[PDB]
Amino acid sequence: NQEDSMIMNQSSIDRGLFRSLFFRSYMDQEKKYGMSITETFEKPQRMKHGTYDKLDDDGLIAPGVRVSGEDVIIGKTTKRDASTPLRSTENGIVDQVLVTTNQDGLKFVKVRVRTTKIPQIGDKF
Amino acid sequence: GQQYSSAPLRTVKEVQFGLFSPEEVRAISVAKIRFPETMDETQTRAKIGGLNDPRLGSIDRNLKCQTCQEGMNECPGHFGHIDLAKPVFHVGFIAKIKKVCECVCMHCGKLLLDEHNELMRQALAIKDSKKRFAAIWTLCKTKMVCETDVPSRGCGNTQPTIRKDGLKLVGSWKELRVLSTEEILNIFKHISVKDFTSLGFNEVFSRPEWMILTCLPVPPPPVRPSISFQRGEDDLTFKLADILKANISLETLEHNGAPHHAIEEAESLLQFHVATYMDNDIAGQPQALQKSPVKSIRARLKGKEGRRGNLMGKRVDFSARTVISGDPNLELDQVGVPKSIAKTLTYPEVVTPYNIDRLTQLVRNGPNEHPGAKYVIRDSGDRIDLRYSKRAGDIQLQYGWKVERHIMDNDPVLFNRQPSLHKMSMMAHRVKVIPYSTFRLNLSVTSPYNADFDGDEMNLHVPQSEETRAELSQLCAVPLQIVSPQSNKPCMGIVQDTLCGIRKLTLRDTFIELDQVLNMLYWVPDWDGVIPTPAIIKPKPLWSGKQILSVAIPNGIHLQRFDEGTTLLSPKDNGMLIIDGQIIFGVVEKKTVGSSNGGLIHVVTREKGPQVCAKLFGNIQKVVNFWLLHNGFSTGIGDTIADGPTMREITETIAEAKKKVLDVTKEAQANLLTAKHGMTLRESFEDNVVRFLNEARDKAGRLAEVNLKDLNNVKQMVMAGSKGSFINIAQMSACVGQQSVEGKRIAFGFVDRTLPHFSKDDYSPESKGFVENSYLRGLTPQEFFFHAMGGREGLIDTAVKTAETGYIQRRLVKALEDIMVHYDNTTRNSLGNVIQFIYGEDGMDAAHIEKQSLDTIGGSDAAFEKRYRVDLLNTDHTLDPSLLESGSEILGDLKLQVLLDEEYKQLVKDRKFLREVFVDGEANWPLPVNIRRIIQNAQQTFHIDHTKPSDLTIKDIVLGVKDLQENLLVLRGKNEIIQNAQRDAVTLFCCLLRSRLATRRVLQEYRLTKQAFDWVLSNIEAQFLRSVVHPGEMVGVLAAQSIGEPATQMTLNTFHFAGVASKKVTSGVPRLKEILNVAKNMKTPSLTVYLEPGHAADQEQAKLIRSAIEHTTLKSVTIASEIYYDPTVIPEDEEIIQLQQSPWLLRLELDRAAMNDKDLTMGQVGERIKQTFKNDLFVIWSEDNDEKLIIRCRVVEEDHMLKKIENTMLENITLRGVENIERVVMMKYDRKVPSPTGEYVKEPEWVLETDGVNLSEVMTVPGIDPTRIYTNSFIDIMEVLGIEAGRAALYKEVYNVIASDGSYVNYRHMALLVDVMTTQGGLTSVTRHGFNRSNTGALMRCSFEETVEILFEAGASAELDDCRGVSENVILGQMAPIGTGAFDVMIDEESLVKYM
Amino acid sequence: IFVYQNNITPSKLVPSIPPATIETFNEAALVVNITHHELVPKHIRLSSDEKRELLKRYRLKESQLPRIQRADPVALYLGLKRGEVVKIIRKSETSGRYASYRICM
Amino acid sequence: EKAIPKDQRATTPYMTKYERARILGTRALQISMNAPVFVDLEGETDPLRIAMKELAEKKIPLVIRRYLPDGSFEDWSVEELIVDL
Amino acid sequence: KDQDDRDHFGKKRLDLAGPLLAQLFKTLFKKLTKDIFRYMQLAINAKTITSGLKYALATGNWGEQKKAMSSRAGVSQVLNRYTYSS
Amino acid sequence: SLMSCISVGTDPMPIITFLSEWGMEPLEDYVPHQSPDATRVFVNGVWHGVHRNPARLMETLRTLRRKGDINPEVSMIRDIREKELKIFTDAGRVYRPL
Amino acid sequence: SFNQFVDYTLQDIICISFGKIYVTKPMVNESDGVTHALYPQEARLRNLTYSSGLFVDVVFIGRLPIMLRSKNCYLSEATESDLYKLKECP
RNA sequence: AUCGAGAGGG
DNA sequence: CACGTCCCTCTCGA
Ligand SMILES: Nc1ncnc2c1ncn2[C@@H]1O[C@H](COP(=O)(O)OP(=O)(O)OP(=O)(O)O)[C@@H](O)[C@H]1O
Ligand SMILES: [Mg+2]
Ligand SMILES: [Mg+2]
Ligand SMILES: [Mg+2]
Ligand SMILES: [Zn+2]
Ligand SMILES: [Zn+2]
Repeated sequence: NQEDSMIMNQSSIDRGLFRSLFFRSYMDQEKKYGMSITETFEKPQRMKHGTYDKLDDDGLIAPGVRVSGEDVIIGKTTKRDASTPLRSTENGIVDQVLVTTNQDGLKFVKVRVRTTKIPQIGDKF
Repeated sequence: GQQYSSAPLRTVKEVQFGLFSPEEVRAISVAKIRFPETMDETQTRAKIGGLNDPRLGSIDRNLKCQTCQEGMNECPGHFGHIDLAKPVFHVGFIAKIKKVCECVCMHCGKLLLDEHNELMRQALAIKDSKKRFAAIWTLCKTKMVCETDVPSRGCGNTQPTIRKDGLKLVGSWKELRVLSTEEILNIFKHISVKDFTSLGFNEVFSRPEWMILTCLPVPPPPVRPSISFQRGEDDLTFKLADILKANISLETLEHNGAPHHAIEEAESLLQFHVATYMDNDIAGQPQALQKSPVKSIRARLKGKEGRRGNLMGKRVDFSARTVISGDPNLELDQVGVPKSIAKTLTYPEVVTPYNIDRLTQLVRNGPNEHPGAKYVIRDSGDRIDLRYSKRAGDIQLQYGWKVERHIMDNDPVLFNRQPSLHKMSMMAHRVKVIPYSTFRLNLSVTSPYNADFDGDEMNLHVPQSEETRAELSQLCAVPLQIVSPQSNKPCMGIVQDTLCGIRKLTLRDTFIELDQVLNMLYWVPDWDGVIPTPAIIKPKPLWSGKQILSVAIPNGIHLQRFDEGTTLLSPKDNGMLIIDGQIIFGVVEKKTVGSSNGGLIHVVTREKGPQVCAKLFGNIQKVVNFWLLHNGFSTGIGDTIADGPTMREITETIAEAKKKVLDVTKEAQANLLTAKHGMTLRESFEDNVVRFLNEARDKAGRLAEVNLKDLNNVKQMVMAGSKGSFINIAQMSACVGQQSVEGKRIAFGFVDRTLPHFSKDDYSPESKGFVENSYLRGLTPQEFFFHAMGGREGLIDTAVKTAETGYIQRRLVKALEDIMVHYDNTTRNSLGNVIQFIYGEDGMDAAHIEKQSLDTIGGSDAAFEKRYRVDLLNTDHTLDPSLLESGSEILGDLKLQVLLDEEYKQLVKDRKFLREVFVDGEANWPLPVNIRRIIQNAQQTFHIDHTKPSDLTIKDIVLGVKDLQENLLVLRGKNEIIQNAQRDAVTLFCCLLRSRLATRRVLQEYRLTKQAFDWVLSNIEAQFLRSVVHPGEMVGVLAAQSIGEPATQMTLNTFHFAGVASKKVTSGVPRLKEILNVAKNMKTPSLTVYLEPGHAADQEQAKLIRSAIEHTTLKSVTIASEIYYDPTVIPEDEEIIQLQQSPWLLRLELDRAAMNDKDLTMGQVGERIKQTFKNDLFVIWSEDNDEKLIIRCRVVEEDHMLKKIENTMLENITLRGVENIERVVMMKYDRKVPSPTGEYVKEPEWVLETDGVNLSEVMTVPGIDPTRIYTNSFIDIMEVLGIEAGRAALYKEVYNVIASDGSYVNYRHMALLVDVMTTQGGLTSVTRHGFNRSNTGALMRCSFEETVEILFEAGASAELDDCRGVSENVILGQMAPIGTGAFDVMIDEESLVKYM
Repeated sequence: IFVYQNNITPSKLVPSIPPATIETFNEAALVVNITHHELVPKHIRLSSDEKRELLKRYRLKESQLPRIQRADPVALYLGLKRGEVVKIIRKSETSGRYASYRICM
Repeated sequence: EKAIPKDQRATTPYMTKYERARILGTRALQISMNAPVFVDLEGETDPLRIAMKELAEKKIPLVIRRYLPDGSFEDWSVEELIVDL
Repeated sequence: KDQDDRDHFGKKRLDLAGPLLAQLFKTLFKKLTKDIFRYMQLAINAKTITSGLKYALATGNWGEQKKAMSSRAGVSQVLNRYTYSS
Repeated sequence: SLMSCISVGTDPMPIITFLSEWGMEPLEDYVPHQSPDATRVFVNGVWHGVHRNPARLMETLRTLRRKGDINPEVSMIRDIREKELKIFTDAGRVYRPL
Repeated sequence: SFNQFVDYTLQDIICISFGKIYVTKPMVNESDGVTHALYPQEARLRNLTYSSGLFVDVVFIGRLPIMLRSKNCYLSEATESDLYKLKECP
């Protein structure tokens, strides 16, 4: 606890003390391109260097699915890829996926990924 | 990668700056830029043979370039070009073009002047290239005609007074002519081959005709790239198409139908693009914008970010960063690195029989296993990723491969907080891989980085070669850095937990029993495993706190400290004495175990070693902390409670203080305020008022400290020095105090009142911002707000006024870069120019220097004899035979008493010399080799018998010393020049030597044997020869930090006390900025003028001197002025009058109080009026006996022509005193002077300070000491007393802002900067013009302000960069001739076979 | 040497004799000798055989030497000229006596 | 070209910490590149500790060419330079 | 009488959401009606108020039409929501 | 602050109008060297009136607000020491309640 | 300060010259579907502008963003159980 | 992605 | 009339 840092009771953390929830909200949409040619969400056949497998064939991950590193939480096509990989720095659990359309009618996607943060040696209080 | 090229490999030693010719651009150009089209043959990925890769660099990663087949990574790029249809002024040379056209016959092409003119043959003598070309253009723009002889030469056309409209030039004749680009170009081309050369130019590298662009160089893609997502070119690739668009308009607009008005437009348009293209932040101009502004090439290079943040500083591989936490079970020179970092951070180890067995295991462990590896690099060199390579298992390593392996336990790493204002803020530690994602560092290495473990973040860098490795461990190791040159003291020491519990431990009440003692003993890894016989035995074997502590202190240490009343039988366990690494008496606190000038840390690192002390740090953090673990220590609101008749006592102090300040409050309410001299009644009042609170609030802070027992916790932490200060206890328990914003108290934001809850015009302390309550009691609604105002003022210092000190340092570090001690002990720069002849005027290193006392100086002339004089021809004054071996057989010996005289004679020649250098009689100064220590470390070593006599001859002592001095080398040399600067360099040290090796002292108080003596001589010789600074030391970049760190760092701890102000941002940060920039408009020009020699203590001489320089005018005494018509009409005047002109009267009344406040009368006032106007005015006046003091003047339109005489008579009429001298304060200072008995004594003497600086006149006054006078305006002193006299004033004005808060930096640093500006001829300010203008290498001076501009006039004057300054090598990617680079390393076939 | 009381005609008239240095000082600054002041150290002229010595013994180039202004209140007092060097003995708080050298730029 | 002879030396006779550091480093980098070890590798693996043992026995075949400001220099052999530290 | 205090708060104002919109709406409506006086030579634009208003509330820079170089940048910022008090 | 609120903008005319109706001499016909001791009136930092009996009006207006017939946000000062009366329908004044 | 801008300050800026100006509670016009009952949460998730509407008698003008709890905003009048059912927070 | 804008941390 | 400390972490908009 020296120099204005502190000692945390791990027993009390295990019992839940200062356990945080965390959320992230990746977004993407099907872009419209002049001659009505538009993008599309889907598992493709260029590709990103991460694990597409956790995707579905609608280019999405369904909630309640663990995810790590550069996994794909959103597959898209402009073959010609525009898939959205997970934050290279987070290891979460998919929470809730949303699909609606724009004021242009574009297929609009928002993935939410959930993690519980746990008071670690180095955390600020 | 980069393939191998046959080409030889060299380093860059010369950088030739010049200018392209239009013909050389056409030469190198790998492809003519014909089209403005991006890269669109058919907008295919195939680019267009017109712009982008017509042969230049490649645009596609999967495409080799059309010139050098290497493609992408390897292709330097290849410049193109576009032939300009019409010449164009270069944006940067625009003004330099004019400066030339002003100098040369715009028709003849020859110079407007030549060698037949006295000033031109003078200016031409200047071979300084740029100072000549300035001294030419100065006296050339005037003479505006092509002369024909005037004793022939040469047609005669008058020259035009040229001016510039922006991108175009014009000159008047008598004719409005817009000077043409080609016409100027045609004039420049005809300039005499030798004419332009003598004009600051060059025959081959920088012809003037090339400041006009006839052919533009196109940079290849790598300069103006293009990235895909589809594509999109670079802001400069656009700007080029813009230039080419503007050109192709001219190409055709001028080929066919020439409409002249259009031709003269698309040309000016093109000139625009070529202009902004290079510089788009121009003087006038709109500053172009493309669908916006645009990126000028000059903007790429502008300081801070842009090759100053691409070359002076880079982002780097092999680096890391995370949160830092503190560890008491780590070693000082370590850094707990999280596992993950050590799996991403690697080190390219080379495969060798020494490591091959370890290396292959790692490889098999792979990139996932902690002690694994990531890459393997073969003979061929292609990288082999151990995560994906199939052969990541059956891979067989070869000797000479590289195994980029994980960083393991005990590798050297560069560690650093980020405010890198310190040599210490970047240290090298041993890696110690550990879990959790924090960097962990030993709590004692916090103070160097100024790190706490509160969301603090630290970088980590990792070497890549075994030599940069050794470079970190042999120079930048944390223990290597334990004692700083900054303040020649330890910069690490015990802090926090360990400190608080180490005085708690080192007590007499504090005893440790056996079950606790064996635990402590074990924690010491270097423990001798022997149980110390217990200080207390039998009742119950107990051990003293200090006693048990001593096994961690290493046997061989002797330390000695005396506090207040500390005896040899310590009263309150006072002071400190450690003998042979065991504690004798005294409590251990900050003084003992901190980073004290002569603390335990300091002593252990010198007489034992760097790494020895480091282990000491841990050996104490492991024990002391362990004891505190099981003793425990806390702190509550209970510790901020006095309440018991000490809060009944304090409250009274604040009551009278509201009456002692109410005293003056009512005094001046009825005028009865005896206003101080100089400071008005209001100013005065507040000054006394302001300290009646601060002196009372500070008296409740010692009343607080008193009640609080020795069992108080807040009190305990401050006693050890753990944390906390005197103020803290006061504010928390007693009283907060006045809140100071901008120095002064809380002012009246509302009209004449401080708050809408307060009476108007209320001056009381409660209204002006005095917090009568403490933090315990809790402030009031008002007390809080003011305290909140004062804090902000602080929070502003700590966040807004830090940019002042971070900038002064940048300048410091930039004007002192190349400054390093050289191999002849010269302190030079990158030109070889001598800044000093021995670093710190004694060639010493700042770390081996310690503040010991020269007893030869201060003290009684009587005691001097007693302590040094040895009279062999005498029965009373001779060394009693009990102290020498031959005291009775040498008693009376006269051939020997000749040397005891020679010795005693050089001692007095000493004493009287020191009193010349240290006029104030101060005898404690810093010098190498702690002699006060060495003799002690010799008494314990040979066990000196205070009874038995010494086995030394007078021959031994006085001659050993005489020979010891000859071997105390600084500069090694042969001729008299250097030898005579040897004597000098040492001279002072030898004074301490002869002082402490006095033949009386050696045998009376030291009791040295022979062996003990000779031992002391030889160790002194080395401890000195070690203290010599090392040729390589970057003393300049070091003094810069040493001066800049405390300034930037002091104004970061300003809110730790909230509203306190003090001299943080009052005379420190401010004046220092003045001092560095020099600047004549000093904010407080003061002349501290010392009195006369004789009558210095009697005031009347000072009161008479006061009025002789105070300066006085009519305006001073005058009350009112009135023009009258009267040819004899004034009532109260008609009496004084009975005792040609004009009926116009000028009548002015004077102030009685004023008139005699300056010891004035009327006749003096008058006679000067008569004298300033002579027999052209008629003047009369009353008397001092008169009721109305009046002067009546007649002229001798004249009513408004007389107002001129009044407004001239008021402020321009000089009475007594010297001009500019606006104020004068008389003051009595206590100056130390030697009494007739020889001892220094405190005899006051009167001195006067001014609010004006006219040195040239005030010194010549009769009645002062013209040798002691002093003005803080060092600028004026350089002007009056010469540069060398100024240098001292400069230093004195630098030190005077350093010795206030953070009151120590070592002479050397300050003197170097000081000498830096000095040794030029005059004051050379630390500013982008002051020093940056020197003859340094071009790139060097461009690394600090005026970045693109500097590189311009470099290539325009065909400048050459030496490549000797650090910045140069940094920009070039070469080892800089800096310490480890100041030498070269070679292998002689001889040696290699001597050990074949 | 001439001592103009309050003024001198610019009737320029000074540098006019080859084998003569035409020096000029005013009466006002000569009232108090500046070289007596606390901060002004001993300035010593260097013989042309001393300069040519110090320059080779410190292996120097003429430019590299610390410079003293031509019009320095002390450079005139000693009647320095271009190229003359002046050893300077100041009492330093590290060596007691420190030898510095300045050339008259 | 010019240079200085070993009987006209004048530089500090001890080893500059920067020289010692760059020599311990230089040899370490060379020793780790499979260069001959001129000292008795007594159970050593680290290429720095070998160089520290090589500099403790002064069996380092290197000469420090100390450049003085005037351009000219004066080599000192590692084995002749004292090592006070 | 004293010198007028520059930082006296009772004399400094606080342009809030409404007047901010006013400054934006006017410079916008002023330019929509300039396009109206061009329609002479409903077919009158409407994005000029829609987008030009979105433009400011999005960037934060306060429109000043579109070309707002260093002119009022940082007025519309996204809301913090790590705590309620935040 | 918490209590802190910001003005919003009132129309001045129904307040300028109640000034003339109660003792304001329009600036067009002002007699300086005749009615010199006359506190100046300032509606939104503009001067278009002066008054004979100031304190009686500071009280007359001060209760129009405290009633409502004058908006509660408009702040009004009388610099008795300087014989002046500034009134504000200004939009942007930060006021607290007391 | 938003309302006092709405309930008046609008018709002021208008002064071909136009008459009193009318504002619509916030709706959005999407690709097919035309009039969408646009709410805060709706546009918050769907990434749309909480834009009201501008109409004046000389006729459509543009879209005015409405601040929540303001004049032309729906939540101004609504209640706890209303917002709870509106996926909005009380 | 790049430029701009902003909010934090030490 | 040109500088205006050092790094580090995220958000968003053509
Ligand atoms: N603006 C800044 N510029 C440079 N360095 C800064 C700046 N702000 C903080 N620092 C550095 O970070 C540290 C700031 O101190 P810190 O914020 O850790 O507070 P503290 O002194 O622990 O405060 P407290 O009194 O509340 O304990 C110092 O080491 C300082 O050098
Ligand atoms: Mg901190
Ligand atoms: Mg802290
Ligand atoms: Mg802080
Ligand atoms: Zn190429
Ligand atoms: Zn001619």
